[PDB]
Amino acid sequence: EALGVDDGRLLVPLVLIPVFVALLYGNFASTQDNEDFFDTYDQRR
Amino acid sequence: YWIIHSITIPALFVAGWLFVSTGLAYDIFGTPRPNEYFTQERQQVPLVNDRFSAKQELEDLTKG
Amino acid sequence: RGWFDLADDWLKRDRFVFVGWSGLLLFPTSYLSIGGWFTGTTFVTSWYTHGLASSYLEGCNFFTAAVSTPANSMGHSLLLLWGPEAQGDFTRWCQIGGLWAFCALHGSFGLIGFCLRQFEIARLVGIRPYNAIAFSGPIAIFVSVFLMYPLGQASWFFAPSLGVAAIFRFLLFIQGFHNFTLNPFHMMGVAGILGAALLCAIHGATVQNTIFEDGDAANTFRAFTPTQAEETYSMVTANRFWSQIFGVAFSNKRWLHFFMLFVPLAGLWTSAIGIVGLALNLRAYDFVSQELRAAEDPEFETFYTKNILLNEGIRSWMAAQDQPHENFIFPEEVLPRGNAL
Amino acid sequence: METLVYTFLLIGTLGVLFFAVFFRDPPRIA
Amino acid sequence: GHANFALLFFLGHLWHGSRTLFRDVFSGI
Amino acid sequence: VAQLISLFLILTSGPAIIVLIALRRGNL
Amino acid sequence: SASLWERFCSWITSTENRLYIGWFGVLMIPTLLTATTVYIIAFIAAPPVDIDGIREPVAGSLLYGNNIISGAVIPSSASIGIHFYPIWEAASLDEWLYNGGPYQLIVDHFLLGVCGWIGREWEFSYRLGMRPWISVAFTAPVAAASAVFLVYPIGQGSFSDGMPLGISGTFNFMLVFQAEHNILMHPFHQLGVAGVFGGSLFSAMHGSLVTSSLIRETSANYGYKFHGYFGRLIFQYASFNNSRALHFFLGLWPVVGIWFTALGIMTMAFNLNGFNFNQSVVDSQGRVINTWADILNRANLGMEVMHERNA
Amino acid sequence: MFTLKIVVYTTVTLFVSLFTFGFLSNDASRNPNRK
Amino acid sequence: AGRDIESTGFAWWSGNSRLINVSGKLLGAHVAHAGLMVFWCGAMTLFEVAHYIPEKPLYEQGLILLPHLASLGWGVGPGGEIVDIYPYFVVGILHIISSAVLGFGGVYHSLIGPDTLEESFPAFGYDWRDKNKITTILGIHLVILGFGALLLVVKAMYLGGLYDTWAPGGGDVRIIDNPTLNPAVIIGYVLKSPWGGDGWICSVNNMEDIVGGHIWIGFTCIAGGFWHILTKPFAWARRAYVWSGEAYLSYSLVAVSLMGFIASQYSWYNNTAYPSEFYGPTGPEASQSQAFTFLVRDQRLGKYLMRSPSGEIILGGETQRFWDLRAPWIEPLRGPNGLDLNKIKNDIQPWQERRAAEYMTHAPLGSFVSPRSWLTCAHFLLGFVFYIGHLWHAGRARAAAAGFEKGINRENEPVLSLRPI
Amino acid sequence: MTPSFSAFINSLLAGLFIVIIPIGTALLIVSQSD
Amino acid sequence: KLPEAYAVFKPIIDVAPVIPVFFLLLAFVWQAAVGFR
Amino acid sequence: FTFRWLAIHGLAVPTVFFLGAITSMQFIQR
Ligand code: CLA
Ligand code: CLA
Ligand code: CLA
Ligand SMILES: CC1=CCCC(C)(C)[C@H]1/C=C/C(C)=C/C=C/C(C)=C/C=C/C=C(C)/C=C/C=C(C)/C=C/C1=C(C)CCCC1(C)C
Ligand SMILES: CC1=CCCC(C)(C)[C@H]1/C=C/C(C)=C/C=C/C(C)=C/C=C/C=C(C)/C=C/C=C(C)/C=C/C1=C(C)CCCC1(C)C
Ligand SMILES: CC1=CCCC(C)(C)[C@H]1/C=C/C(C)=C/C=C/C(C)=C/C=C/C=C(C)/C=C/C=C(C)/C=C/C1=C(C)CCCC1(C)C
Ligand SMILES: [Cl-]
Ligand SMILES: [Cl-]
Ligand SMILES: [Fe+2]
Ligand SMILES: [Mn+2]
Ligand SMILES: [Mn+2]
Repeated sequence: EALGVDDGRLLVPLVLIPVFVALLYGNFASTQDNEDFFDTYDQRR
Repeated sequence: YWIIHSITIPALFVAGWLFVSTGLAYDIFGTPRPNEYFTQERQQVPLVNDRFSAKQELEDLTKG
Repeated sequence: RGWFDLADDWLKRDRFVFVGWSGLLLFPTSYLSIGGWFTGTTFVTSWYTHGLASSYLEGCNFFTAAVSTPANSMGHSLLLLWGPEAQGDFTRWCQIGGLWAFCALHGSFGLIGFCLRQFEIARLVGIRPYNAIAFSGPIAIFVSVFLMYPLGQASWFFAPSLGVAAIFRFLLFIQGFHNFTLNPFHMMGVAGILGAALLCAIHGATVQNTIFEDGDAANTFRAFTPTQAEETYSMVTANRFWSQIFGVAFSNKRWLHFFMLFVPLAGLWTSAIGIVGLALNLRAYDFVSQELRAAEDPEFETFYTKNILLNEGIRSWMAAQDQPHENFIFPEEVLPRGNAL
Repeated sequence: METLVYTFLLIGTLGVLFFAVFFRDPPRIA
Repeated sequence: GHANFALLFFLGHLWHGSRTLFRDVFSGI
Repeated sequence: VAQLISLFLILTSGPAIIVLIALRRGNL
Repeated sequence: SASLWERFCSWITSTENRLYIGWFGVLMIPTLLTATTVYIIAFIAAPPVDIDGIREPVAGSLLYGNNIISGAVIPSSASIGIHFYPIWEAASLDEWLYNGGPYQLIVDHFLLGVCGWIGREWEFSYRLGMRPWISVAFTAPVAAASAVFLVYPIGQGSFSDGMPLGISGTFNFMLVFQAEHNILMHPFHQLGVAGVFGGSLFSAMHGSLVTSSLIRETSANYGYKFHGYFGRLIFQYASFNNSRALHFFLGLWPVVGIWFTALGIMTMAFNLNGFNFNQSVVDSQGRVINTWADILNRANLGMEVMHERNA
Repeated sequence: MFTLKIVVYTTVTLFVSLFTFGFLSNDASRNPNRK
Repeated sequence: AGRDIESTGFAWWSGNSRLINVSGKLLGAHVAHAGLMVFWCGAMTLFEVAHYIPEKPLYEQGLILLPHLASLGWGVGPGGEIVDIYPYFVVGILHIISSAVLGFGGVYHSLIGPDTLEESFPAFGYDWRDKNKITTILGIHLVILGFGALLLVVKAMYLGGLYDTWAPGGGDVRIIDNPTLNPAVIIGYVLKSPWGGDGWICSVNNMEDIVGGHIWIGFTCIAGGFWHILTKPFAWARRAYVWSGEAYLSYSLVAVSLMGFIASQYSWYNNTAYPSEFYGPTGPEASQSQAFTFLVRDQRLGKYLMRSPSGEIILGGETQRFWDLRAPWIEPLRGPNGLDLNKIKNDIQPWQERRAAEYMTHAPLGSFVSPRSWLTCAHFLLGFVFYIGHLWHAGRARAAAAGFEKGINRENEPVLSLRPI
Repeated sequence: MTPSFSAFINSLLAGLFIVIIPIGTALLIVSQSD
Repeated sequence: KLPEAYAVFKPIIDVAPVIPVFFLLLAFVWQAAVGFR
Repeated sequence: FTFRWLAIHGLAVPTVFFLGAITSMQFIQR
């Protein structure tokens, strides 16, 4: 019932796809200045 | 002026009140009172049937 | 100068309320129509015309009070106070519904006077008279609904009565007896009205959200001065926004405002054409192919057939009290029902 | 057969919308 | 037909009367 | 009558503060 | 730029694509396209749907005998209720089609798409550096659509009570709603009617005043390159001298009206119906004197006695 | 029915993840006034 | 001056926007509004006690706070009957008296108190951009909320327990001895489907699950509060959010909008945290009770039954759409297959019939405005308008961060730099 | 001459002496005076 | 009904729930007195 | 006796009369 997952195989897409895309985001996040900014939003990008 | 209004406006309001409380509105506009919607002979809804005898028909209906 | 010249000069004076030549027709007719509506909704009953109570004196509220249409015995009579129906008697004139005719006629002449007022004032300010052409929409609505429809019907009785609940009754009565939702001209009218509301909202939001930063205050209503030669909002930014959000956008402010004018006017005129068609019972009530399919196939049902059944139920269950002059008496057995089907 | 006419009219309207969106007169500053 | 024609021609009367009476300011103010 | 009197006193208590502040010319 | 994900972000959020995608467009486009194609396919070929749940299907497709006006996507079966009914939760594709599953598919994907459209309007407003409250204006039709498609079935307990995706189905929804709830006497539908009528009036007025006072620079529309009249028509005080305030009012009035009518639909979904002035006038003897509200109630009763179609 | 469900779950998860991580990629900096 | 459009740029109708950058007056405004809320609670409780007719049930008198107090177990005996209204009076008096203290605090911190706090009380001041301080305040108030949840738990398990409709032979005030602390049940409730037949968190149908979930919520809130006090937002969180008062306001607005929708659905559907002896039956409950009463009057002196889409035996008719209802007066008559006809024939109790009849009489959906209807409509409307407020305040927070909330810069309009499409 | 014809001619006069004649009097009177 | 001792103060209890609305109105009154500055 | 004066009293003397009439209607027995 949780997330409508009645077959374990459904969890493979649910976890692998968010991880893989996070992996693409990890590279954006690592190429950034992650020092604190003291402002409303971070203009460094 | 204000003084004038202080007399005219309340007098006019009282006149408007008395136009209803004394029953003159029913007589002037033909509006039936709550006790004269249905007569003893006519227990149905009164409706005009002819346009050229409407005055006489209403006189007959509202006579009682 | 000549009397006319002096009267024209006096009527054209810059007072708090412009009078003008058109005022001589507008002010008395409109004042009498409004006062007659108030008098009817306050004192005059509908007991001898519709078998109903429609006055504050009888106990009605704002929603249920109305100036009801004349009795179905009157026909399309002008119902003059001195006319043969009333013969000068004010009480009988009010009882037969003559106040409705008073309000309708003096209000039609008031609408004519207001249109002439728009024309006159436009000729004095020196602008194109695109008002009194927009107002032709409401004029056509009033003429088709309150004048042409009862004239095409049996009498003034089937015109809308001047009241809130009376207008709602008129809506349901027309739906039941004409299937006016199925009328394509009414569909065009609905499209025009909804599109005009859409245009008003979207244009207001677009202008408010594309203003130039012409002030240092967070509240930006002060940054607009009355005599502003420059534009107060960015047309280019608004165009780019809608070009890339909706796929198409206005680039000409003139065209945009003419379109915002044109949509409600066209909708109202199409709805007026539909109501004129209804006036002679020339209605798009039914689709012949669908009726034939449903007749030869009891298992064939669409929402149109359900609407037909709903209209039949409306007519059958409202005929007895909505048309008391006909003396309709329907037994419970012949009254349509869902279980009866 | 009227279903063919209805479908033809609907797709023609959709195609008109498509051509109005993607083949409009390109706005320019004058 | 003729009732709808009469209504549309009332609209036409309004438009063409506005055109002929306000001609000077037609291109604009 | 009691409801009306209590309502009147409560409705007076609000603007009374503002009136007293204006009379004393405080930060209104 | 420096990252594949950065390049992808700089293309999803680019202001150079003919039509902005944006992040909301990442959810909006698939859902809207899915709902669009499913709606088209259902409107042409869908099988009839047993909307009442008593094994008498109702046809709404062009191929089963409907026209453009009478065609609709029939709401889901009353046996389904408001149960989630995707394709994979049905035993067969035939039974899915028979119980009105495509209606649920279209409704859900369309609601997701209109939420994405609100967000995408905000997103492109932020990308262009303009003010973001066009989406606040667009919330009102979205609220109305969600009330007639989702909130009312939730309150009533079945998607069969939702508005059918058609013209005659819409008319049937309006008539049944008026019968059951008396929406005409509901003050919020009155506010919505005032909103739409005022929107039409104000759009016509604003267009007339702008077109009337066009400065001679010339069709007159080529004169454009990419208050006194109004204050004399009515008394002088009633006039919008500030153009920004006038346009704010133009945006505000119909949006507030549609918000109120959507709220009214939501309240009547939980049986907070309209005003009831029935039998409000009686004579001395106690007999009920009918009003126009009584005639309206008679019409509502006439509609209601043929909706049950059962006990 | 399972294969359609797994395809739909894959597609929805992909699009939702793209949305979520796109709005996490410093979306506020993507404005014309940013330096 | 700071109290006019000349010095602030905000008009009178946006005047509280002048409170964004002054902390003391903002704190006073919040404390004054809290005092208003507590005053309304106490005054409405006193109003409801003052209009309470003993013979009528709670739901027939238009009362909404007395059912809330009765669900907690105060002044209610077996079967949902109300014994005394004195604890309700005490609750109203306590709220309406604490309202005076809160109102005095709000007035003090608003009018005579310092406009800014950091120059005089550095432990309370903030800048709306110091992420550590804002997270510290968030953590402190999180600890407060967790302690409130644990206070509800203590009331449930120690101080008199809570009313349970699922007690045998009608509801009763019961001590929740063993709440459900198993994380699987709570996670399944949180991750359940929200559609028909599942209901997500609205479908919690026993008091043990409620108490266990509130235990988990309280301890989780305490842990998260200590976390946010002792930590700083991470790099992914810092670059994703706008750090200003209006942005935090918009976040709170969308949160409370979702909460309002959830509460409206709770009042409409749930009959466990909202007992039907106090709030009246739900719409599905009323329809199923009418069908069950007709079935009983058919058995005394089959018609009235059909099969569900999954094959189970359910009540027939227009009610079929409400077969997912679970009510205490109908559970003993339901077996693994569905409702059992012989069990209804034999194992039926008079109190079940009385409950069914009294719920049939008063129907929200229609067989009298149910208090469930008022609560659901009010909080659904509030959720919608607060979603609108969240959208407005979030858009304006984004625009103000970037610097274009006052309009477009004529000197450098962005569109003019973009090439035409 | 039917009572209807009489009512019509009297209607014509009342319009002249109650609507047309008074309202113009004001316009000629007040226009000439200003 | 209220406890019997406090039953005399019912007319206050019957007006107290609506007090916050007046507070809103009171705010407007202050903005009126201040001249909507 | 100005146009504003006459128009105001035309819209005031019936208004007060009708307000008094409606106030009297409010105290009818019904
Ligand atoms: C519940 C809602 C609420 C709250 C808590 C506040 C609170 C505040 N507002 Mg806001 N405001 C509100 C609604 C609210 N307002 C609304 C609805 C409007 C629109 C009309 C405004 C418009 C507005 C403007 C335009 C401004 C404020 C300002 C202020 C602050 C100071 C006000 C001042 O100078 O008082 C002066 C008022 C008085 C001296 C008279 C009232 C005296 C007290 C408060 C009456 C309380 C009665 C109560 C029963 C007393 C209890 C006593 C206790 C011992 C029990 C304060 C923080 C101002 C500010 O600080 O900006 C920087 C400012 O400029 N507000
Ligand atoms: C009102 C309470 C509150 C608030 C405002 C915050 C606010 C914040 N927290 Mg804190 N936190 C809280 C309570 C709170 N927290 C509690 C109770 C815990 C204990 C579990 C934590 C533990 C915690 C950690 C460990 C971290 C934060 C972090 C953060 C920051 C970013 C959070 C974010 O992006 O969400 C992201 C949200 C999601 C990814 C969604 C997760 C949803 C889960 C799977 C449940 C799903 C429920 C349901 C299926 C969907 C919602 C439906 C809805 C209707 C309920 C932000 C400052 C982060 C940070 O930067 O601080 C250092 C961080 O690392 N928080
Ligand atoms: C906790 C919730 C919360 C908070 C703290 C704020 C705070 C703020 N908002 Mg936001 N807002 C919210 C919810 C919230 N809002 C919601 C839910 C909506 C959607 C309706 C909005 C819509 C909104 C807009 C559109 C605007 C703000 C603005 C503001 C600022 C000034 C507010 C002000 O001066 O009020 C002044 C108070 C009034 C003028 C009184 C309004 C009275 C309403 C219309 C009556 C409603 C019916 C009433 C409750 C019934 C009582 C009956 C009585 C009349 C007899 C301030 C930062 C303004 C701003 O400056 O932006 C930064 C702004 O433009 N907000
Ligand atoms: C509280 C409330 C809430 C919402 C906002 C709100 C709406 C503003 C407010 C309402 C307030 C209210 C209640 C406002 C209501 C105000 C009222 C009742 C005004 C009544 C005016 C009556 C007039 C003008 C009648 C004139 C008679 C005439 C011309 C006679 C005509 C004659 C007839 C009959 C025909 C024969 C000829 C003659 C002799 C010519
Ligand atoms: C219950 C309780 C417990 C026991 C003790 C206790 C003390 C006796 C009591 C507490 C009582 C308390 C806390 C009492 C506090 C009571 C209060 C705050 C009363 C405020 C009243 C203000 C009003 C009615 C303003 C009306 C203005 C209007 C209508 C017009 C405004 C207009 C203006 C000018 C500006 C233009 C806009 C509009 C809106 C048109
Ligand atoms: C004991 C007893 C037995 C039974 C009977 C009993 C009498 C009921 C009971 C009594 C109980 C008692 C005695 C209860 C005591 C009740 C009292 C006196 C409650 C007063 C609370 C004051 C509040 C909420 C004011 C907050 C100020 C605000 C919101 C101002 C805001 C403003 C700001 C800041 C600035 C301007 C804007 C505005 C909005 C105007
Ligand atoms: Cl139907
Ligand atoms: Cl039934
Ligand atoms: Fe404009
Ligand atoms: Mn229903
Ligand atoms: Mn029905």
